[PDB]
Amino acid sequence: MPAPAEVQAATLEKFIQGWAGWTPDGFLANWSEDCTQKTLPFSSGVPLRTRADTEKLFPVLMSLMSNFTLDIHNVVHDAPQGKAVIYALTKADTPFGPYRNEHAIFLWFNEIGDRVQKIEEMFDAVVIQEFLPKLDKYVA
Amino acid sequence: MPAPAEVQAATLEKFIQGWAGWTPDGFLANWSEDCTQKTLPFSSGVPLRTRADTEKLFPVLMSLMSNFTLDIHNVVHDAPQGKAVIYALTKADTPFGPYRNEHAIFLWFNEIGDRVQKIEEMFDAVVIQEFLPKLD
Ligand SMILES: COC(=O)c1c(O)c(C)cc(O)c1C(=O)c1c(O)cccc1O
Repeated sequence: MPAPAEVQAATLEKFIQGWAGWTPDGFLANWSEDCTQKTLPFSSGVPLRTRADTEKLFPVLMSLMSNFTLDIHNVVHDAPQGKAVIYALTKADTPFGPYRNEHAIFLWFNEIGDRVQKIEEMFDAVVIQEFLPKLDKYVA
Repeated sequence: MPAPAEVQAATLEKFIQGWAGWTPDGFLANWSEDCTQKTLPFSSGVPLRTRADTEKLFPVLMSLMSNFTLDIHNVVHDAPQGKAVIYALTKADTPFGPYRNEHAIFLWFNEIGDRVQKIEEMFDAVVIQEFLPKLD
């Protein structure tokens, strides 16, 4: 069975606050140790990211985006299924100009309800898929 | 104050059936009179579609895509808020070959709970954003 609705809702709130706080350890504190992220659409074939993969990504990214803002546009919470969706808009400044993105992010809670266990995320993945490998993989 | 969960759930199911049926009348049966569709992300600036816009548009669009199949990957229903999200994968055939799309569809039910009153949809919008304008 899913966790109590009230706990799931609190975890959804904390997940958003950890995202808004724009620190690696603050945001990932709300991910379970086994949590995965999957970029949507499936047709893009972007490989699943483990928690470890996201731990390598988020430091250099979050550093590159200054004045990060997170605006929550829609939250849909299905407590009987232990699932939720957020629609969010993000903005930041970068050395190359302003950054904007929007995210339809599907969440599943763990059984206790105090972590997110699975993430599927429809968003513009160009920075992750195209930019980071250049300034990260090849340079190092 | 939203309708009972089972009333909303019946409308959600009807909405999905009307989509899967791939007919304009069947799909629009579950729209409220004032229901609008809005393409996401907002940054794309794709204009809202009214119910009337959709009545005009969907006959030609569904005629272009044959053998339409709808795969429901995820449904998230928030009965206390009268909201739901569907993630769906669509497949069809066209003369230019096979067709695929994927949709994160956000739904709001009307207060009575028997219709969808608002839709915001993140999907690959190239047909409505590139094709139709060029066509006109
Ligand atoms: C005729 O299309 C619909 O019935 C339709 C639809 O029912 C839903 C629920 C979402 C859509 O985005 C569309 C659509 O407009 C569409 C499509 O499904 C495929 C390609 C281009 C499109 O514009």
